[PDB]
Formats: sequence, C-alpha cells, structure tokens
Amino acid sequence: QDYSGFTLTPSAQSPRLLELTFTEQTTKQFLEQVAEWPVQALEYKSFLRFRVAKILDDLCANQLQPLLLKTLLNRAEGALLINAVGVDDVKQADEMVKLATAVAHLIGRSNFDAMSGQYYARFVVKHRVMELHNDGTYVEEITDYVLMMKIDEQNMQGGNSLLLHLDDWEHLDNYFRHPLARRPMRFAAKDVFHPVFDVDQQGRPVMRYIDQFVQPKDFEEGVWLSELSDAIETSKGILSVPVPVGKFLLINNLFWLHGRDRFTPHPDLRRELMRQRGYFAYASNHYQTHQ
Amino acid sequence: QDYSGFTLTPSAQSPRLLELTFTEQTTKQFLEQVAEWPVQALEYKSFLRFRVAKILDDLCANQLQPLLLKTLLNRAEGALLINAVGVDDVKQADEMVKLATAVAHLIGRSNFDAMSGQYYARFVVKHRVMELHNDGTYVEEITDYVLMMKIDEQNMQGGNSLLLHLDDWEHLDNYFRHPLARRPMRFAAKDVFHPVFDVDQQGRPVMRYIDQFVQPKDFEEGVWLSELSDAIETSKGILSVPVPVGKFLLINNLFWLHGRDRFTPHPDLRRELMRQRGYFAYASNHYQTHQ
Amino acid sequence: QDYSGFTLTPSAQSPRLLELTFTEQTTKQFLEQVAEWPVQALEYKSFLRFRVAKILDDLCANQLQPLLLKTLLNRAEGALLINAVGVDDVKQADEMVKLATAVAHLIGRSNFDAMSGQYYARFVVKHRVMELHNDGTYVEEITDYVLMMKIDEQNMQGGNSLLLHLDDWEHLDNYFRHPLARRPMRFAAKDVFHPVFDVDQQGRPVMRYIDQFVQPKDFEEGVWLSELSDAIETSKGILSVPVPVGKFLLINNLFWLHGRDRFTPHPDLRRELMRQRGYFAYASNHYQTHQ
Amino acid sequence: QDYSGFTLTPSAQSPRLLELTFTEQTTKQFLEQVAEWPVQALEYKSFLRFRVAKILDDLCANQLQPLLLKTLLNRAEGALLINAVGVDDVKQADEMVKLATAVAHLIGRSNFDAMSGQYYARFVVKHRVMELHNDGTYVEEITDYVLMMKIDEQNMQGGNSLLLHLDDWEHLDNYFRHPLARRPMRFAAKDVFHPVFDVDQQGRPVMRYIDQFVQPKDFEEGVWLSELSDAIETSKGILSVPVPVGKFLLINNLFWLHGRDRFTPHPDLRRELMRQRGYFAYASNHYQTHQ
Ligand SMILES: O=C(O)CCCC(=O)O
Ligand SMILES: O=C(O)CCCC(=O)O
Ligand SMILES: O=C(O)CCCC(=O)O
Ligand SMILES: O=C(O)CCCC(=O)O
Ligand SMILES: [Fe+2]
Ligand SMILES: [Fe+2]
Ligand SMILES: [Fe+2]
Ligand SMILES: [Fe+2]
Repeated sequence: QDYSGFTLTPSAQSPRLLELTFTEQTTKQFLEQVAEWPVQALEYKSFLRFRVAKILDDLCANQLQPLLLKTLLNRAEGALLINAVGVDDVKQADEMVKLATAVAHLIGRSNFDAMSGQYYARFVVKHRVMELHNDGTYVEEITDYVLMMKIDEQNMQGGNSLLLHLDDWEHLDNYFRHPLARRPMRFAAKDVFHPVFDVDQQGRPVMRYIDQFVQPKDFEEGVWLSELSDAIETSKGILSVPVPVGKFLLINNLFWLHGRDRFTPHPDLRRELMRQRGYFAYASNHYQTHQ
Repeated sequence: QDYSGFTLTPSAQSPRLLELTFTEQTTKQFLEQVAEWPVQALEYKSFLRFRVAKILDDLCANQLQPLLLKTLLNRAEGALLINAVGVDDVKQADEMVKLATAVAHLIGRSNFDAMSGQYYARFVVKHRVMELHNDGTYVEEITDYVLMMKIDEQNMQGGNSLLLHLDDWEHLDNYFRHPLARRPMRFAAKDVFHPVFDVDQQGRPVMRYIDQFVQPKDFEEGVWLSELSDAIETSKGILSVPVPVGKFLLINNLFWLHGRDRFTPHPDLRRELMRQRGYFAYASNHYQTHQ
Repeated sequence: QDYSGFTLTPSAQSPRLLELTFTEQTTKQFLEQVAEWPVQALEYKSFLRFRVAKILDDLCANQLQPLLLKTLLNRAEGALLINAVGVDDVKQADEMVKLATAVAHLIGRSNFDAMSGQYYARFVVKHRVMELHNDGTYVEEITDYVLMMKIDEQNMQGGNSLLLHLDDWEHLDNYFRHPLARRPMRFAAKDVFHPVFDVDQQGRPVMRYIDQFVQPKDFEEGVWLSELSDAIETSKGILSVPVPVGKFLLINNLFWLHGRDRFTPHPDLRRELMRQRGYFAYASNHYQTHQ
Repeated sequence: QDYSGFTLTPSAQSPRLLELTFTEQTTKQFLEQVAEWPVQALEYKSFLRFRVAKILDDLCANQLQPLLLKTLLNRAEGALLINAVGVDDVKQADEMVKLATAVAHLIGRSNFDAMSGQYYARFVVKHRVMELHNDGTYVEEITDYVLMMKIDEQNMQGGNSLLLHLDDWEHLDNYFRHPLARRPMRFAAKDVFHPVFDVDQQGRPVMRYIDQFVQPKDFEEGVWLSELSDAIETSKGILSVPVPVGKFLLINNLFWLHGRDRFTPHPDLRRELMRQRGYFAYASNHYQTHQ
C-alpha cells in the first residue's frame, strides 16, 4: 500500500516480514532537518533521539509511528526491513545511525550498550553460523526489539540474517508443552533467573533463549537444552534474509529469534554492522488510577 | 553600601547579581593569616577549610557570613560575583583557591569532585555554547551552590558565563504548569529519579535540569524535554557575564541555571577555571526536639 | 568387575579409591561422536558439557552415571581414578578435557574458575608439600567434588597426589569432639563463616578446612587450628597416589581431603594439570510438594 | 621487676610507658623454635601467627601474655616499648616481624593492611610533624592496638614517636564536656559515622580522632575541630620517644594518641618501619548464656 512518505511491501522470504522504504523526497528532507545535530549530539543528549524521531514521523504526515507500532506488536508480523532511498553507502554511516535512531525512538527507547558505551554499537568484521536467539536474556528487564543495520559490505558471500518466527517453528508445541519450558533457569553473561519460554498476554508462547548464556544446572536441564538447540537450528521455518547496506531489520524480540548465516572467509572481506536494542513505549487507551 | 572589609554593588547585567570586592587591606591580611596552610593542607584536612573561612569572616568584623547567606538565600538575588583587590593573576592560583574556599565554607561545605579527587577541581582549556543547567542532578543529595572561578585567561574572545534566574524566564509558567514538570525522570552520569522541576519552601519553582544527564524514557518525555531545552536556550532573560581572572561566581543552584557562551578558537588560547559545588549549612533560629 | 564400556578395579593404595578405565573401543567412539564440538564450544555453551556427558554414558549402556554416583556418594569409597585407554599424551589435552567434562557432568556441574574464567582451569608447573585440604571453603555454597587431571609430566620425580579419607584419620574423634570443631570461623580468599567440621546426613563428620583461608580470630582458635594442622599432616592414613598423564582423580570433597607431595626441582621439569570443582546433581526417588 | 624470660622497666619519658626486653637466652630460643616458618608462612597461614605467639609465651613460663594484657588494658599505663636482646639490625628484619607477630597475637589479632595486602606493612622513608591521632577511625570496627617497629635507621636526626595519654592532656575536660564531643561525625579515607570522643566501660574518655579523615559537615563542626587540633598538638603532656632499630611501640589505641616528630632531611637518610593494628582478644571470667 501507499502511505505518506514511504512505501510498504511484503518481503520475498515471508509475509510476516514487511519492507518499509522511505522515499527520496522524505529522506532528503529528514537529513536536512536533522543536519543540525551530529550523531555525537544524539550520544550525549538522549532527548535528541526523540526529537529526530518526531521530525521523521512529522515528515510522514504522522503515519509512520502508528504503522511501526501496529506492525511490531502484531503477532502475525512483528518484523520490518527498513531503508531510505539514497542512503546506501558506508560513507553515509552517520545518516544511517540518525535514521535508525529516529525509527526506534518512535516506538520505544534504545538501551545502553556495554560494548560501545552508547545507545548503539558499531562492529566491523574483517564465519560459521551464529545460532538463533533472543537478545537481552541475561538481565531482568525485557528487551522488546532488536535493530540490526548493515553499514558496510565488501567481498561478502553469504552471511544473511537468519530469522525464526515462533509460529513458523514446527517444534514449538513439543518444547513449549514440556515441563522444563516453565522452569526458571540461570542466565549469565549479577545472574538472573527466568524460563526459556514464557507467554504473551493472550497465552501464546514467547522465548527468552540463547545457548551461550543459559546455564543448565544439571544433566536434566542440559540434555533438554541441547535438544532444544538442535530443534531450533534445524527448523524448516527459518528465514534467510539479505540485508543490503543501508537496510535494517527491526524485529519483535519476544516471538522472533535471530542469528546470522555462515559466510565465506575472504582476505578483503569487510562488513560493518550497527545494533540497537530497547523496550517498547507508546500511548494507548488503557486504565489508570487516581488523578 | 559600605561594609566592613569589602564593598558590595549591583552588577551591570542584573540587580539579582551582586559584586562583592574584598579591599586590598582585607586581602593582604587574609593571605598573611592563612600563609601557614598551603592548598595541599586544605585538601588533606577538611576542617582547615572552615578555619580559613573563619579568619576571612573575622577580618570582616563578622559581617561577611551573614551577608553571604542573606544574598544567596534571597529568592530575589541568589548570585554573587566575588573578587579581592590585588588577586588577579594566574600566578596567584593558590591564593585564589584559598579565598574561594574561605568564602564557600562560611555558607556550607564543598563536595568531593570526582574529576579531581578533591573538594575542588581545576580545568585548563586550550567552543560552542554550554547549555544552561543545574549541577548535581545525577545524585540524590541536593547541590545548593555552584562556585566557578576564572584562574587564567589568555587570548580569550567570548566565553562569558551564562546565567538564568528562573524568575527572569518568560516560559517558566508554561513548562512548570505542565504535568511532565512533576514527573520523576531518570538521571544518569547508580541512577537517580526526580522531576525536572520542584518547589522551594514557599511553593515557588526550582529546577534540577541538565540535558546531558536527563534520560527521557519514551517519546512523550523526550519531545517535551527538547521543547524545554529550546525554551531555556532561547530565553530573553539570560545574563551574559564576563568573569575576569580572580573573580568567581557563587550562585544558588536551585533557581539559577548556568552555562557558558561560545568563544573564538585561537591557537594561543588558554583558559583556566576552578569549580566547587556544595550544600548550604548555617545557623538559624528554628525548632528541634529533645535535649 | 566387568561393566559395559569400562573396567573397575581397586587401587593399590586403598580399597576406598577405585580405578575406572574406559576401553579403547569406548574411547575412540566417544572421541568420534564429540569431534564436532571443540573445547572452546564447551567453554561458551554450557549445555554441551551435558551433551558430551550423555554421549559417553550412552556408549556405556547407561551403566556409567549410576556407577559414578554410587561410588562418589558411598561413604566407604568416594574416590575414583579415571582414565581412557589410548589417551595418555599431552598432545591429547583437548580430548582429556572433553573426557573429564563428560564424566563430571554425569554427576553434577562444574563451577566457574576465577583463575581461568572458565568451567575448568589448566596450570603449568616449571615443590614442598601442599597441605591436605578441602576445596571451596571460602564461598557459601558447598563444593561436592574435586576433579584433578594430569595433562603433562616431564622429568618429574615425586609430586604424588595426597589423599586422606576422614574415616582413615586416627585423630578424627579427638578433633571432632572438641568444642571448636563446631565453632563457625571466618574464611577469606566477601568473607564467609562456617565451622571446620560438619556432619553428613547420618551424623558422620565431614570437613571444610584449608589452612590458608581459615582466619582464626584469637589465640584460642589459632592454637587449636595449628594442632589440627599437625594432626592432619602427620596422619598415618594419608594415601600417596601417582597420577599418570591422562588419569584424573574424582573425589567427594566432603570426607576426602587432598594435597600434593613434594617433588624434585629439575631444570627441565614440566607438569601440567587441569582442575574442575562442582556440586552433585542427580535424580533420586524422594519427596516433593505440590504439582 | 624480674619476670621469667624478660625484664620490665619504666621509661624515661613516662611511668605509663613500660619497656619490656626479652633476654638473649629467650630471644635465641624463640628464633630457633620458629626458624621452621618464614615470614611468608605467617602471611599465608594466619594460625601460624598464633603458633609463634604460643612458643614465645611458653618460653616465658607463660608469664608474658598475662603481663601484656594487664599492662595494655590498664588505664594508668596502656603502652609498651618492646625489644629482644640481640635483634637490632635491619638484616634481622624477618626476625623482627616474627617477634612482633608473636607479641601481638598473644593479646589479639592483627588486621589486614590495605597498603601491604598483609597482616602487617613495611614502609621505607628516604619530614614535618605527623599530628597525633588514633588509628582505624574510618571503619566501623574498633582498633584496640597500634604496633610500630623501627626496622632500619640511617643518618636520622629527630623523628621520635610522639605519644599522648588522654589522662596527661590538660585540655581533656574542656573538649570532652563540649556538646560536639558526642556528635557523630563523618569519617572518610564506605563512610562511617562516630563521635570524636567516646567512653570506656568506666565512663572515662577515649578518642577516635584523626584530622585527615574527620569530615566536619559545616562551620560549627569545622571551627571546633580546628581548635581541638591546636589543643592536642600544643599539649604539654606529649611524650617524645626514641624508637631504636629492633624496638617497637605497642599501645592501647583508645586512650593513647600517636604521631611522629619532624626530622632532618638528609640525602643519605633511610628509615624503615613496620606497623600492625588489631583488636584485643583474650580469656576472662565473665558471663555467657546457654550451654
Ligand atoms: O544482546 C544481548 O544483550 C544478548 C545477546 C548478545 C548477542 O547478540 O550475542
Ligand atoms: O556538576 C555536576 O555534578 C553536574 C553538571 C556537570 C557539568 O557541569 O556539566
Ligand atoms: O579450590 C578452592 O576453591 C579452594 C582451594 C584452592 C586451592 O586448591 O588451594
Ligand atoms: O591506621 C589507620 O587505619 C588510620 C590512620 C592512618 C595513618 O596512620 O595515617
Ligand atoms: Fe542478537
Ligand atoms: Fe555546571
Ligand atoms: Fe585443592
Ligand atoms: Fe597511626
């Protein structure tokens, strides 16, 4: 469908993953109206992350924020691949960070990243599969969204993002109905405890899993987790998604798992990524007390 | 008016800001009577900060402490620019620190400075505006006073101290009456929570704001804070105050915000500053219990 | 006796210490079936420690785990010296770690080692007695088992493992019946407090002692601890056990103490060790509440 | 008087300070019987500190411990200068540490020293007065004793230990009867709070004072502390005590303050000191409950 300032279309991998593209006109207006604040301004003054979010959404006739929220909160969807026409080269890395910042802070707030010391982190790669997982499993607070952007890509064969929506996982009911699915387990990167599975508000399964940080306490937990790992990694429901330079995935971390495919080692390989993770925060008609 | 040991006169920028000058006679007597304790003695033995405060006030026929307290506690004023005749060169930096220490510890105590590891900090600059703010917003305890002294100044164009008394801010009522004015927000440099506005004992607005450390949790808090920032930074009530070498500002941190103007980058630029921050502590007739 | 996949035989030092040897056939099958996961995979993904435990026990017709548990939990025994035919050279260090990992995680879980940052630690030596002690005395949680493996041994004269089963200690009753045996004392490597002696479920003495970390608070505690030390170190019940390359001791840390004999300083001496410590965890028929 | 293994005699500075000298026969027997444990053994295994204490006291026909306790606990005395005939050269530093360790652990236990990471600390000096103070004022637990030993002394003019018994301080009653004497104040090297004065079991004044770590909160506390400082530093009751190599002071930290006199800067100056601090612990007939 045609919205104000962007277009929206289902991906070739899955109707659950929608591709959102900001038009050139919208992109150049946004970059002009946020040229005043460099990325370092966003790092130091967090309210500016919300200011550039507003500018972007205002440029979309206030259609962007409700569309982002409806898509990410919809159990049937929950995943976007987002880009802006004309932003597609590593030389525009700062513009990429500004744009991703604006989109994220229309739907929530991005958390501190211990690896960068900022609300986002940039990584350079210069090659086996990264297994599917949820982020944020080793802290008490829930991470609702994962944002992963391709900043640069050179002589890169393979390395697609891997995605699995829990409602596409043919082994969901077998593992979810197991008693250990509800057992709180230790997670360590202070340790926290929570089960591998939980439920959303409607009783449907969500996951809080990563194989590196879950710490099975005994043989019973361990053997079950290793079968869970196999059952996830071999699932026929996994999506394999190219993420070209200037595109980013924005996914609901509760019922999507993500990872990364193997890629070819090449001497001149360069891949740059940018990540953000945070929680949802948005207005809705709902109950409160007092005045 | 003519006091004992010093003179007091309103500034050219504002009747709220008073200029206090210690006479040459008072200055040389003070420096003589405190020559026994170098600044390093004040760093190691905090009661000596109060000893040099007493010496200074005794040299003013005990008129200084009550004048300092009455001015800083007066909502109509709350700000002093203080100097001593004959102390005006970077070579007298230690004397400057002694004098500022004596003045501060007549009205309170200066807190530990994480940047220096001492009760004061000296910074050298060798250029855009520093936005108006209150100090101490990222800890639980209230900072009542900010003390900022010019130790050295070379080839410096611009860079005045910026000051804003809340009762000169034409947008006070619009932001203070907003519901978010009373919302406790997260501040981070352990995180603390408090609103951007509060009230003094008489119900009049005070502020605990800085754009770098306030952490809006969502789009609602963020957009409001960015408009607050604009409304402060563009206020026609801001004072632009030169602070010559050997002068220091001493302001009530609750209803004055402070910052620093842009200055010209110059290859041979040198500016040295000294800061102290602390809480008020003083005698008054008021109620207690027991014996 | 002849079990499935291994043999079991009493040691020459003591009927309490049993020697368990995996057959060549079992050893090569295990190494083949776990070749897919290098040691670094076990370091990062703890459930894999339980996966390789299962593979080993499945290769023993599920006779290994119950035998390990029955031996280690038996007060009359509680100690194993374990090896696999064909794994006996430092070049197979990784295979050694895999095998020891599999055995340990059939009976419990190995704890984080602050010296290595992993669930195990490797040390190289390149010479006086290490006194008998229990591990884990400076934390609140009980360490049930100590696993010590010889990875390499070159020009090594002496240095046997020293072992003492409390039921072989001729001074047990004299020290256990002393009031200070039940006095909680301070242990420090946050400090913890516990007595030097405790009891198992049947009222029989267990120990939580090491001379370096126990911190007697006064002359009374100190003199008694020094006599305890002498009484342990001179006990005629101590076993002196060679541990050849590829063998490991696996002992119940509650009623066995361990240490190390003096060895000859030699310029070309090389000794490599690997340790794991953890808690028991296993299935048994016992009571629970609720459903 | 003549005791078994040592002699005891009042000092030339004060009848409150007694000089205890171990005879040559006692000294050589002690060093022989503790030759088995080097100082590094005492650092690692704290009960050995009590073992060498016992050996020393046994060599004194068990007269040493009761004499040490009676002297240090006696309000009229509370201070010893201790030496052993034949131990008087820096080359015997380890022997000095052994001897001081044995004496201290007959009457208590020496605490961890953050400056050395051991139960004692050695410092080399290679020159103004160190003001009188009590140790341990910045932690919650009471330090009952300070032990200070001269390990080496070369081209040293001046630098006597300074001592003040509170019952020799002509200003005791004036400061003790002041309300601020009972005011808990902040001490910082987590901060602790306690008054400058307290009382012993009989209501007599004790002190917990040092000018560097006490943190007066305001002008009232500060001015009073500075007068207290003057009143202590100018007291005519201060003792000036040479401490030759191999001698150590052992004082009751509650009613003795200590410091150090000025000394002459000399290019070839070398002074080595060893300190221990701890709490009293000893047997006495007194009440308990239960069995
Ligand atoms: O993001 C997190 O907080 C946990 C997952 C880290 C990873 O991506 O491996
Ligand atoms: O002073 C503080 O404690 C907060 C403000 C720091 C600044 O001046 O930017
Ligand atoms: O293992 C531990 O946790 C304590 C003992 C350390 C040692 O082997 O000396
Ligand atoms: O010993 C302490 O714990 C406090 C005093 C330190 C000093 O001797 O200056
Ligand atoms: Fe991730
Ligand atoms: Fe400031
Ligand atoms: Fe051990
Ligand atoms: Fe001291």
